[PDB]
Amino acid sequence: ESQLLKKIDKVFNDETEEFTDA
Amino acid sequence: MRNSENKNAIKMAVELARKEFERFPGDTGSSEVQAACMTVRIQNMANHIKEHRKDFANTRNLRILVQQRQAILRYLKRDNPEKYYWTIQKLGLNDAAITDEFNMDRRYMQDYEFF
Amino acid sequence: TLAELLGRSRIAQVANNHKPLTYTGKKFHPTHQIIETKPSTLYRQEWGLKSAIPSKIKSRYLVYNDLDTLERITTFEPRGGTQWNRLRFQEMGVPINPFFKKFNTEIIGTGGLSYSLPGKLKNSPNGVIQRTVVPGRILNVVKWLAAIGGFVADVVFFQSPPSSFNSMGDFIRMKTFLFEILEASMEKNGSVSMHARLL
Amino acid sequence: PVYRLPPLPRLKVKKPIIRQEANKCLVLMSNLLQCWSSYGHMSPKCAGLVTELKSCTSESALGKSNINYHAARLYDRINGKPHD
Amino acid sequence: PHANNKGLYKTRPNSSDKRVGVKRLYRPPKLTYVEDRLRSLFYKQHPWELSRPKILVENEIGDENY
Amino acid sequence: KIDQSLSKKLPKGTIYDPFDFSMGRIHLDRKYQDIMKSGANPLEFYARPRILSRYVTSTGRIQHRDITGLSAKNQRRLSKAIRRCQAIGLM
Amino acid sequence: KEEVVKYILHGKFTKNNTHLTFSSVVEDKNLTYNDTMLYYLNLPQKVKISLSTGCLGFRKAARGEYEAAFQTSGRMFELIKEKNMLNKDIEVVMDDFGKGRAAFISALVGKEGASVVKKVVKISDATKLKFGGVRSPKMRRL
Amino acid sequence: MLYELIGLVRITNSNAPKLEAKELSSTIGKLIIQNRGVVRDIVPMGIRYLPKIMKKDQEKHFRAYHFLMLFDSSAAVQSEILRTLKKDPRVIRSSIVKVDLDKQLDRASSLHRSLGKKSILELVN
Amino acid sequence: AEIARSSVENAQMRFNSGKSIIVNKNNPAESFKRLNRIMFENNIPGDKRSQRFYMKPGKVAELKRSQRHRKEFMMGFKRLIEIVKDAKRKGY
RNA sequence: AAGAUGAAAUAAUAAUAAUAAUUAUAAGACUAAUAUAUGUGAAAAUAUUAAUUAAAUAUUAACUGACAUUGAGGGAUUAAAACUAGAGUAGCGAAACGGAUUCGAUACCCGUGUAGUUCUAGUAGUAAACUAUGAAUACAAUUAUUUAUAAUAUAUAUAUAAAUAAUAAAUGAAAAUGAAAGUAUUCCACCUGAAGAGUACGUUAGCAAUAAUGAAACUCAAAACAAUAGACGGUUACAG
Ligand SMILES: [Mg+2]
Ligand SMILES: [Mg+2]
Ligand SMILES: [Mg+2]
Ligand SMILES: [Mg+2]
Ligand SMILES: [Mg+2]
Ligand SMILES: [Mg+2]
Ligand SMILES: [Mg+2]
Ligand SMILES: [Mg+2]
Ligand SMILES: [Mg+2]
Ligand SMILES: [Mg+2]
Ligand SMILES: [Mg+2]
Ligand SMILES: [Mg+2]
Ligand SMILES: [Mg+2]
Ligand SMILES: [Mg+2]
Ligand SMILES: [Mg+2]
Repeated sequence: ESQLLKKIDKVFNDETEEFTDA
Repeated sequence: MRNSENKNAIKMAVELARKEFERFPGDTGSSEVQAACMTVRIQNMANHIKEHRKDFANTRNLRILVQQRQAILRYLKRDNPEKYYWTIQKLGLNDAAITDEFNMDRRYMQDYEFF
Repeated sequence: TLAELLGRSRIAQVANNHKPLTYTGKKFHPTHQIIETKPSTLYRQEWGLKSAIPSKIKSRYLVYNDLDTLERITTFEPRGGTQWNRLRFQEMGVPINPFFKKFNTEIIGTGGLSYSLPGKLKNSPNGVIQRTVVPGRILNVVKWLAAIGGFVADVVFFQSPPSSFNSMGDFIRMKTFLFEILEASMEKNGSVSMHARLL
Repeated sequence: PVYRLPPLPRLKVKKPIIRQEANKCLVLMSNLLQCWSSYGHMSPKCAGLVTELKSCTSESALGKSNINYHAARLYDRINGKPHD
Repeated sequence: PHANNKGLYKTRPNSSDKRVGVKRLYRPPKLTYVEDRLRSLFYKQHPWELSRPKILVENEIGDENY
Repeated sequence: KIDQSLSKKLPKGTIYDPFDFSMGRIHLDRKYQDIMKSGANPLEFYARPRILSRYVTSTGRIQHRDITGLSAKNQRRLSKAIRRCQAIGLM
Repeated sequence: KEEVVKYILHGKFTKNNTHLTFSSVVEDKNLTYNDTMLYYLNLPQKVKISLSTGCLGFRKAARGEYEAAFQTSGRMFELIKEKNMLNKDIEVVMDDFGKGRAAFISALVGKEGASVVKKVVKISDATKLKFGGVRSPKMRRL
Repeated sequence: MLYELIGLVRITNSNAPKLEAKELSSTIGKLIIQNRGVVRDIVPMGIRYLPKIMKKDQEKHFRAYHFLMLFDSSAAVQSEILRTLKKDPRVIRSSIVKVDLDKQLDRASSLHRSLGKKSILELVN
Repeated sequence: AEIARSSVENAQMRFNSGKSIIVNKNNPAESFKRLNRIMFENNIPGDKRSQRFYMKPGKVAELKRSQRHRKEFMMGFKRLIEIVKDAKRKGY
């Protein structure tokens, strides 16, 4: 659950390069 | 293995059966080894058919595989009777199960309570 | 033996190629070997190929892909145009060195377009020719583009186009101009890029 | 992909389409009528068209494909049929 | 008798060796010359040498003493 | 000016012939006028509607192999990918 | 408050009749983001003129003809004019390929619909096709 | 077995649309890891308009937060995950597809495999 | 709310069926021709005619085979006619 | 006014506001494009998506050492229709009831529409269940396409396989087949004029419908297949 939490926060909350496909 | 596909478990089972029936390392073609691997796959397909009783395609495949094991064991009896009797004893079958005509018919499935 | 002679025969001397004979893309250099015949052989439809070429062909030049096909014809075009471009370049006098001291397929230097060396003057009855003048045709309103001697070149003006350009418009190609071919290099694709100036 | 055909009784186009060149007279007439619709009737802005019309329709008001022949002539040669 | 490029010895015939290849004895062989590979290269390196017209009409192949 | 169809633009750096200044050249040009045409497996784009919306019609009908020009295998994979994309709420 | 964002001229051209329907798309300026977006996406509509060839006086087989549809389209345009409903942009919709569809087109692009055609912005097809679906009636052995 | 889930989470909270997708991913990942599973990727796709106005249960949607999750799990727990996805109002559309591992233990998601990155090792170099 | 109204137009345009076009003001008939080209290009009239009545799956299969054969026959015929024109031009 | 038709009319379309349109709910059944059934499957079948399980490919390596082929009887599966129970029933639709058409309508066409078509558990084991072509093996001249591998540097118009298409030879009453309808070998099934007749009787099986097995007397010099030339067609196209 710790790694899950770290990944979920970094991957979603941050204004990260998503795979918007345009 | 508990997270893997069932075919991988069957592959491991085939490996174990081969290593227990082989005449020497690398032996995969002797009648005893062929019968053992056929037995493993027969057990797997019998479980599948028990779960899927309307799967007539795979019921036909299972019938054909059982008859194939019968043919190879009949050859083994004609070729090496001592190894034949040892093999059928170790596989859970008797001589009648091998030598007698076996159409895996509805009467068999009723008499032996397959389902 | 027959095999050695076949390997040395004139048909064998033409390298195999199956590039389309009706290419509609960009032409930077020749793709097909031009085949020639003498008048005496042409009179008898003889071209050194397998089959007699049809009598309709009056030209003495063609290009071809296959000697014979399932359609019972030879795949050919009665055209030898790319030789006249090359010769016209030789008339211009503008030169374009790898001709001096496992296999590489890239074009070497000029791909046989010109073997003239750079620095030489053309003596004339007037005197040493200072610059090369050539007729040409402005193509379209755009560095403009000009058809000069079978090549498309870049036109630069002294100061601006004259009134004839916009007076004619898309018919500007109908009238002949004089150009000075400033220079001529060749790019990696094999295309010659001449720079000229209208006069 | 190449789609070879079986041996055919013939090689013929049913209704070969031809080069119907348009009559110059009708084009001139259409241009003149467009001019009269836009710039008014008996306008001087296209009297030339009128002149040209008058010049072209003066004597006469109105001023075949060979594919089947060559197809029939060449079918046996190009069809790629195997030898007898 | 020596291991192949994958390190495996050949101890029995493969399925190609066991097929009768009588058809190859009757198929007209493809004639090959290294010069043709070297003819293709030249004209890839000198595309404007293709613009030089060539005459394929032979004069007499026996008369050549080069 | 004249219609651009009736005129021929000779590109830059290209050799030409006098034939190119003719209606024959334009007519011959008219008569003789990608990612999936490659080693790429189209079944990996089932979650990429933009890519495989190029191989459909304005209404969404998969284009025949005569149009797409793909190999039979890649036509089958592309059709499978498009149908899967339609099923999973994309497309 | 009932604004009118646009109008919709719907045509239903079946084998035996053509049904034309003029409608107005009312909006209300004023509830979550999702509710508002949904409201705008499928905005309410209200029928204003409803016509078929029978209204024009054609009867039985005459209803499915070209002239009946043409005159019905003419009447539709006349009514759109008389009711003073040429204010907002029109969006034409066409729902089937009956023999009156070409009549509707000819009337609209012609002098009959010259008043209306200046205001149509979007023309679209709404033909309903089934992707499998229910079994159609058997062929008629005529 | 490696599986690739592609969820279409609803976004009702306009001011923070990602809020739903985060807790969806947390729930699914917790289930996977607590059921002797592994999560290899949680690749986020963006907010995108759905092709149609899709109606999950009794609420209509016009857009959704798309997200991808690559995870190694057994067949039973994969079916359980699909079951939970299908009966969740937050999720509009769901789909789980196998990624075959008969060749390579490591394999990237469909998006990265389409871009050219066949395995995660390339994606981290 | 205000940004909502900003995005309504984008969202509404997004849900396009692909069977709608914008009328050209100068020549409206040109637009209708474009729409009819879309109709034939999607076989919408043909599908609507074919869905009128039920056809048995065997008859559907044989009609499908017939139509595909006719298409391939036309392709081969066009290839042969192109060869005829080529050979005629070269003088064969 | 609608709906339908060739045109109309229908005991149960609409002023009780219909039809058309726009929404919203509900239910069943089906599976547009891709597409070629290409393929997969023993056949019957099978092409909206995903997963689980099972089967199916080629080539190399190693192994068994003829363990093979075919297959009476037997076994299994087997379209559509049909039946027995229980669910479901939106569309279609035997029967039935009406409206037309007609000399007549017992029909084609139109309207309501039961059974059935759907699902679950069974029974039944028949189709132009067809490639009207049983399975296996060895062999025989070409071409062109794909299709799938293996290379070699898009080019080798690259080799090796399968399929498809057109053929040589061969065969054949011919139509035609064409790698089998050829050359051979092995095993099985079946046929012996038409009609009576796939009928009767018997038996077996099945809930039934029926399925399987399957006669004889009587009568006749017929009966059939391919092709040929016409005639004809409410048969096509082109011209005049
Ligand atoms: Mg056996
Ligand atoms: Mg389909
Ligand atoms: Mg057998
Ligand atoms: Mg069927
Ligand atoms: Mg039934
Ligand atoms: Mg019942
Ligand atoms: Mg019902
Ligand atoms: Mg009905
Ligand atoms: Mg009758
Ligand atoms: Mg009826
Ligand atoms: Mg049964
Ligand atoms: Mg019967
Ligand atoms: Mg029978
Ligand atoms: Mg015979
Ligand atoms: Mg009977």
